[PDB]
Amino acid sequence: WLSAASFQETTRVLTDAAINCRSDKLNGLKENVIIGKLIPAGTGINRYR
Amino acid sequence: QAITRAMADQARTIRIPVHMVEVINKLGRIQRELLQDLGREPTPEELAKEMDITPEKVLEIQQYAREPISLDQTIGDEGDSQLGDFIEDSEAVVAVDAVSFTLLQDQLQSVLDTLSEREAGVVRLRFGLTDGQPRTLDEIGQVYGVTRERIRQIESKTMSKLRHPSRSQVLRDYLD
Amino acid sequence: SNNSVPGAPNRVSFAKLREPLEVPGLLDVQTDSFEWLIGSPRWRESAAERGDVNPVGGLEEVLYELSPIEDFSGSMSLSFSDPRFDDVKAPVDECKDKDMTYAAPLFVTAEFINNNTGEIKSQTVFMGDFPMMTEKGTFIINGTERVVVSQLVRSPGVYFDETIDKSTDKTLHSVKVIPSRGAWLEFDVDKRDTVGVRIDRKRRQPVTVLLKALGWTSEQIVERFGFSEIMRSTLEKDNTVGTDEALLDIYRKLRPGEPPTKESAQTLLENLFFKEKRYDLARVGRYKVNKKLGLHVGEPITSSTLTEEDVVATIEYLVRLHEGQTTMTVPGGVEVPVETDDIDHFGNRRLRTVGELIQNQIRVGMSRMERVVRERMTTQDVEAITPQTLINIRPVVAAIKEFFGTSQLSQFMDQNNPLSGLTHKRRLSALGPGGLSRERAGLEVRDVHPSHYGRMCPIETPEGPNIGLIGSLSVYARVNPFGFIETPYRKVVDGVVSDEIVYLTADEEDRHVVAQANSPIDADGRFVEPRVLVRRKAGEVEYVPSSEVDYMDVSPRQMVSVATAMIPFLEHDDANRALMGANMQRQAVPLVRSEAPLVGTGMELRAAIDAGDVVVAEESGVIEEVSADYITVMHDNGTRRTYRMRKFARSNHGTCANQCPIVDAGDRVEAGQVIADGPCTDDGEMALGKNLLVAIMPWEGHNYEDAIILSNRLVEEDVLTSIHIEEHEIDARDTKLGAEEITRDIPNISDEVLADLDERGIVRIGAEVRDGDILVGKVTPKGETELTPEERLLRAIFGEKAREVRDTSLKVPHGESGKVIGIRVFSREDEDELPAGVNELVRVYVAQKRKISDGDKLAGRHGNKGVIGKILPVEDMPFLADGTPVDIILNTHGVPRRMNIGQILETHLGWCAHSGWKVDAAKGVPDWAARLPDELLEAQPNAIVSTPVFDGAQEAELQGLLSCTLPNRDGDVLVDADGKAMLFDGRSGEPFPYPVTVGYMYIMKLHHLVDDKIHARSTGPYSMITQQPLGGKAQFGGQRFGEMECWAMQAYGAAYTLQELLTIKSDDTVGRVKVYEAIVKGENIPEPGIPESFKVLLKELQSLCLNVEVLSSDGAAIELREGEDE
Amino acid sequence: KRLKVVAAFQQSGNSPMGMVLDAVPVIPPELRPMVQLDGGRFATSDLNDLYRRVINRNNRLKRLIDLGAPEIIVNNEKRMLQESVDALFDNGRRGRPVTGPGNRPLKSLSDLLKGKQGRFRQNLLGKRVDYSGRSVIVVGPQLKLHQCGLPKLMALELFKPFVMKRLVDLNHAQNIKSAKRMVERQRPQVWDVLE
Amino acid sequence: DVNFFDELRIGLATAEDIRQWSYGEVKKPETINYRTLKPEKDGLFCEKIFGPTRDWECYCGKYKRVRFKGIICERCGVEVTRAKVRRERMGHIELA
DNA sequence: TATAATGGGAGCTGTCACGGATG
DNA sequence: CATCCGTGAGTCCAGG
Ligand SMILES: [Zn+2]
Repeated sequence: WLSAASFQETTRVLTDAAINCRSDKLNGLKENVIIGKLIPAGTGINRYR
Repeated sequence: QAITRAMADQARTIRIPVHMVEVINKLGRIQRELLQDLGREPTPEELAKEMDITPEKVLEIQQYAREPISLDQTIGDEGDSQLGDFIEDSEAVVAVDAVSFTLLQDQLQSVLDTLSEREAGVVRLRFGLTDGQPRTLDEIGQVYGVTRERIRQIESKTMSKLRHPSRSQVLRDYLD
Repeated sequence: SNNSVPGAPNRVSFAKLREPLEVPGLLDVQTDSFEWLIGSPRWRESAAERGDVNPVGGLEEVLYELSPIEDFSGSMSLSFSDPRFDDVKAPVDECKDKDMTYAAPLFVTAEFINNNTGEIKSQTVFMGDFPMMTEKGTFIINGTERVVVSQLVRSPGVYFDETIDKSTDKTLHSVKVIPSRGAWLEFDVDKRDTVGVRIDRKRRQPVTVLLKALGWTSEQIVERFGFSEIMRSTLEKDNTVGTDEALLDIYRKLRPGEPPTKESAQTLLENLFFKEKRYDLARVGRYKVNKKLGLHVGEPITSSTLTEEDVVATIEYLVRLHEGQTTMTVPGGVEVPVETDDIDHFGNRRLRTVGELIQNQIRVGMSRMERVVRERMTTQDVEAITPQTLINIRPVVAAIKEFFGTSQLSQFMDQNNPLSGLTHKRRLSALGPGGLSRERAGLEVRDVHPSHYGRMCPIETPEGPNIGLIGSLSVYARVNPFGFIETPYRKVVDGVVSDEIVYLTADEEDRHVVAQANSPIDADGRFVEPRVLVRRKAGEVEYVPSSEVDYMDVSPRQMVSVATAMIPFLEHDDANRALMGANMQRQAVPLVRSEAPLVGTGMELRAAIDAGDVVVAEESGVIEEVSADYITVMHDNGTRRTYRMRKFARSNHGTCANQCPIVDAGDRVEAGQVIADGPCTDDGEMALGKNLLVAIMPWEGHNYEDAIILSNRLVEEDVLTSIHIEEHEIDARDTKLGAEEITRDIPNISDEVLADLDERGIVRIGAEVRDGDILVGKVTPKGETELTPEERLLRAIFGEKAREVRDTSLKVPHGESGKVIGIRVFSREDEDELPAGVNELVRVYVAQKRKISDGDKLAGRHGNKGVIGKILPVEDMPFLADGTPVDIILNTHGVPRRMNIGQILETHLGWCAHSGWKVDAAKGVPDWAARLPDELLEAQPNAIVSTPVFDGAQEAELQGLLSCTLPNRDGDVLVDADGKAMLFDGRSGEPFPYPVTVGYMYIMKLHHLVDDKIHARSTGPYSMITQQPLGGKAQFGGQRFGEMECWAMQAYGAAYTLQELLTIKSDDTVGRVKVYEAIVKGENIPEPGIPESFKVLLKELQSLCLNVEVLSSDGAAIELREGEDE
Repeated sequence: KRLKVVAAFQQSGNSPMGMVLDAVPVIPPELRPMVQLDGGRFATSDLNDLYRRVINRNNRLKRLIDLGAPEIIVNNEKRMLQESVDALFDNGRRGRPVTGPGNRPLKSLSDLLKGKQGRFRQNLLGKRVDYSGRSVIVVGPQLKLHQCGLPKLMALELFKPFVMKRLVDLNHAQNIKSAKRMVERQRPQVWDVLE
Repeated sequence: DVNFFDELRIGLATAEDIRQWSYGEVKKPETINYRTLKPEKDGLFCEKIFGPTRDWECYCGKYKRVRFKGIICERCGVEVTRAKVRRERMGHIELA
């Protein structure tokens, strides 16, 4: 929902997500940039990290 | 009566008491009475004498009458620029200034050393480094295991011992 | 000669003789408007000469619409008349200086009429201080010079549109009636052949429903609209019949929720469309509807309202246009052309000038005080009522103050150079209240319309997202009393051009046929060929017999604007670069001293004079005394008028408005002549730049991709050097800890840093300042918070007691530097009236003598821009055989691509004008120079000339003049008939293999100089909420690493870089501090923390009843440096 | 479509009661800050006038209820409270937006997240960075492909705490505080240091 | 304050949840004082609820030193922590 | 805070292209 | 397959 909310139609996204009680596993590019975690790509992946 | 009362009471984003509102409405009244009388807006000096005879307060009142502006309000030409994006957080911490403080801690640590354990004792006592509080000196010597206020005696045994890291000028830099 | 009218330098013009009419007073767009508002003498006379029957001023108009003001009883009656002004409360200069508003107080005569008592109390009321416009056509609001831009809006009236149906593919016709203010009303035709109407965007109903609501019989419907089957199909499909049932029907669809009385449905139908209170077509609104329908066409403008006759004649216009009819006579009205209207046509698009813009705002203020009036009438008793008791002008002063302060049309006067200001007064914006938005505007509003010809330039417009929404008014154009744009045309009787000139509006020119200006004319006045070039409605062109020519254009340069006409060989440059070339001249910076361009268009003269930033003599006379400070002129009648010179003054844009005297003492001078010119003005001509010796060649890559190479001569001779003044402010307020005091005693600062101050704490005049240095020493009392136990200890050792005053000094901003050229001190003590709370207020003015440097943006008049790449030593510069080093090395590559070979042609004519020339008259006058005017057959070195747009030099003559080029002092010709010349590489010494095109080109220094544009920041101030850095150079903020930029990081896979920028470099409160420590201690960079922005987000989600929790791998909600409690 | 909603309230023990509020959360102050400017005038965030609106009407409801006012009066108050809380949560959503001074629609809570300027796309997907700068560019035919010409002035502010480090290193400045003053005064030394 | 948390959950917030968050009910529409320019009590900026204006400085002034940490002054009920908490402390209004 | 007074007032105008709910 | 409301409509800089 984090990726979706910061994409478009944020009010739509949040209402739904809060109703479906959707948990978000912060495992994505958009998802990670927001919280300030190393992006799961490039030098971010555990393989190189 | 309920309107004008509740109006004066609720309308101001920053509340002013009833009388203060009564004043500003008298001030606006006497202004419009002098307005048609002098073919020009009347000087603060002119307004003062007629109603309250004090000029300093009229300057003050006219600022109380001033209505605030929204942070969220923008500049007409470009729809992106909002006022709040131009307000420097006077609160937040300067990087260098806070760091320089920390380097001042590294110099007083090189001061707790050349000083004795008795000497670095009263230092952190009345100035309150670890404490955060400056205890009254007639309590400091009694709370300390050494009496005859020998802790004030060790104080002067320190004041000149502090001249040496002061003659090293390593503390001289952090005052200017 | 071109303009042999003022006393101006002789600029010889290639031309066809242009004697129709001189360029009209350019500032008249601003001038004449405001004169109408106040009803000045010159206006009433101009109303007489134009033959305007019973002229009514803008202010007079407002009062008559208003008057009289009565209550529901009719018992009371308040009415206003005879508005008049005093003398201005303070002269212009003093206003700019003391940040007050240039105004002259307004008065009116008001009488309180009573019908019961019969008595009338009549007195004069104060209305407020009224903003007056300067001679320069500007306003002065709080010491800043401002300009009211003319708003392009949609004219009121009834408009017809043809829309094609997607499904049925049949022609459907729509109408829309647009009031100056009020309720909407549109009649549209279905694909079902049934006419419908939408009122204020309510749902569609049959149109017959409205007719039986008006009172018209169901038989009259059959009579008036029977000639069509689509109306017969409408009255047939008509739901209900009956006058009562119609009104009820309309009522029930208009306002649901309310009880339908037969008396409440009859009432609002009158009120929504036929009363002066809720509905109003303006003078234009009435006039434009009438013309479109052709009724009461001759009768004067008295009706301010829509009528039944208008409603009917509208539906009649709709049906006839639907079934193919082309013309129609309204019963009781003259014949009218029937077609679909173009909303963008300048006959339907209205230019509302300053006067009306100010007027409308006045009308807003009046209706507000009228409300208080009617409230102050029912309160006070009948006997004790005076107009002084009814009237509160506070909402009137508040509505005129607000307009100048807030509106998108009260603008900071674009003041780089005089032209820039001049064009600013003649902008035509479509933006603003009552106009349209930038996102609302499609592609039709912006592109060039046929009706713009001679009214609005097609070249001048911004490059940005504002393109086509802002334009400049054409040269010879003017505004008619109804807010449309007229244009001068020459009258042709029968094939014979007459000097009689008539101005035509847009739609009026459509009903005629115009010949292009350059069509050949007999010495008497007759055309040469029967068929000539002819302009016709809808921008269509065809050859037409001379019998049928009605009018002809005044000048070839009639379509262009003031700026566009200053672009030599304009017809040689594609609109794209030409556009920039006009936009950019207004960006030119005034140089230390200025040269008139070797090549010109003639416009350079009139533009500078009209600009108002030069000094013109009012009455003829002789210079009785001249100084750098002022000029005094002894008139013939004996009187003396002294003109004070503006000397080193800061413009709005920090450029240098400095005026110097032209005339020498004892010079005999006539009126209207330029006696002293200002910035970018040489001998009374627009000197936007310098004349530079150009060379068209790639030069060792330093001019690649439009960069520019300069001779160090331009730096050593200040040729491209300007002055730039900045203004710095600081005040001393009353605080809660005392008051700020400006003093030369600043905590913990040596007597070295303070060395350049005076005893007060202010810097001394003439001193030099760098960034960081102190301008005004101000200290404030700091809050008595417990000082550090670690600094307490540091104050016992050195025994120095701390001061309660923190340094709040005004230091010089980064980048700025120069000489302190003036101090302005205001005190509350010396009775200088300050805002409440302030004590001493200081301004410190610093001037910079900025020589041109790398990165400075240079441009020519042809959209050929570019920043300075390299400035070589004067010896490195490719030079001509006689040793002369060129000035500027342009890249050949970037010329043919831009279609702007005007820069080339100028370079040729530039050289011919530098060297001089002489046509060969032996064996007669050559066939190429046959058309060339006698005056140019022989030309001196450094001679000035004119190439008026759509006239001037032709490529033949230019080729010819290149052969005529006079030899230099050594008797050798320098360039050839090709226009090129041989160069010697000042670096290698060897000559360049191929001849290089050399010549002189006029170059301007645009206001995009690196000294302004450069910026960088380590740490600095931070956002109050998001805790990110602030933004902009003015705030010492950081750059933005946007959404797009992050993508660039991710694509690379530079995860650590990207993170670091979004974390410890941005809004990690604790991180940035510890990164600083790590750097200065020389350790390693720490692991970034949590973005404070993200924290804010979760609080913004929470506050919206969104229970957001961050869970660790187990499933428990963790804390975010915070806790939960109730 | 109906099940897509109802099934969601079923699954997780996520009560549908929450759609009706008995209490409305109040966002922290520093996130709706109120600031005095140098002009003495105060600049506040919109949310405070929206919050002020809900409280003033919610309290008026308490007085009306207590006073035993007729249903016609009380109900009206409740209706207003609804629009008060609604315009707070999402302004303009239902009906015409609440205007401040200048017929200006007030930013609501949800307005802080919406679209471009919102908290998501403007402040999280892209931020402003320290240690950065901007200037005009110029061709540099001399340079090698891996080089760029960084202005002497630009570098000094970019490497500002980096230069201060080596100033107190090589003893040009006695401490970190003086090192700063050396850079801001642009003393001749730093040009050697920064190199 | 470790950086690695596995999931971020969002749900519809209970009326009770609203109260568990809030360190107090705002009961007055008032913001600050017109003279003292201080956050008026039980208001929209009340220091009892959202925290102190200045670091470790209680409202009524009975406590002004760093020495008192986590102390709740009895004269005006203002916990002594940094104003840094005024960015994190929630409020709530109790609709009748 | 006791003469009697009893239902509001500005609208806002020149998009554009699309999906989803309704026809 | 065609209507009514709600949501989208490049980036960075600049200024008042
Ligand atoms: Zn307390």
